[PDB]
Amino acid sequence: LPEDPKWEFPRDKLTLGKPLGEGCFGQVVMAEAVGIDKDKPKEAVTVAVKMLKDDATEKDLSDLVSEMEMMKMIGKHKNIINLLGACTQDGPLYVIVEYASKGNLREYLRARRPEQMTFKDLVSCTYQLARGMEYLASQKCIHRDLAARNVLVTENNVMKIADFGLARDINNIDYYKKTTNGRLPVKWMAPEALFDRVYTHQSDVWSFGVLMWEIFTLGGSPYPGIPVEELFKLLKEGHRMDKPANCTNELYMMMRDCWHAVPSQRPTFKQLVEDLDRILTLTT
Ligand SMILES: C=CC(=O)Nc1ccc(-c2c(-c3ccc(OC)cc3)c3c(N)ncnc3n2C)cc1
Ligand SMILES: N[C@@H](CCC(=O)N[C@@H](CS)C(=O)NCC(=O)O)C(=O)O
Repeated sequence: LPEDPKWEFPRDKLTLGKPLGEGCFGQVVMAEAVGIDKDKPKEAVTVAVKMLKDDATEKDLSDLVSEMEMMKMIGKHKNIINLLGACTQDGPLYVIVEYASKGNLREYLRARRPEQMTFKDLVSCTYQLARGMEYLASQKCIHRDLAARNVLVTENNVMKIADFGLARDINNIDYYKKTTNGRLPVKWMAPEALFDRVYTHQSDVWSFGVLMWEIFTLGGSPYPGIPVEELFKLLKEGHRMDKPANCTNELYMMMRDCWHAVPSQRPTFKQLVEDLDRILTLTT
């Protein structure tokens, strides 16, 4: 692993704590980092640390390195989980990231189902994530794994995109290759990502529409009752999810535009941000 002093953090100033989540690419633990904020070199900050599991594979390590590099290239934004540092030399690979105390968005929403959530809160949540994707797209980055489970909520109820393990630069896609997009969850995936084996920002817009549906169902599971094996046939025939109850007609029409069959006819993240900003302002 090449040295990157800009992002390197000393191992002796990092103390691992309770585990936060345990998936399949790795594990995440809460930790205390002393001096991670360079202006406060003696203060210990609570952070999250992603590392490999004991049964990790070679691909797991390459995915973790790719995720680290992508978060280095992306840059800083209010609605993106902030990379804080990395332990990469002489020991296990640790990726140190900002700690979001309220967990992922799906559980956050499902827990606040009848501090209950209002319509304004859901619109504000959607606007924040639209902004986050607009910034990502401006950096020529495609997320490819947009979903409520991959959004984190901070103590101040700020929404952060996270889990960049599948994210790629817009030009770093093997177009029309049979293996391309094979590790994307099918119920959040744009049809062309599987029918044509391409991925653009308009594919992310589709996923964002699915994310919107998750948000206004307060954490519902997309395409309820429809197994993955039958979904894509129905999508080819024009099936789309019905309007959630807590949604306005205008927001559902926005979801359906995100789900246009023709990618170029879907809205861009900039248009989504403008429309959501108008809607959120009117709600005041
Ligand atoms: C199965 C695939 C998979 O990775 N799942 C998964 C997704 C998220 C989390 C996760 C994080 C988190 C997210 C991205 C990171 O990037 C290096 C680091 C930590 C986090 C956090 N920073 N603060 C509070 N809670 C958090 N959680 C729960 C754990 C497992
Ligand atoms: N691409 C090389 C290096 C990437 C890497 O870090 N691989 C891990 C597998 S867990 C390793 O220990 N490789 C042995 C080495 O560093 O030469 C490889 O996979 O062998």
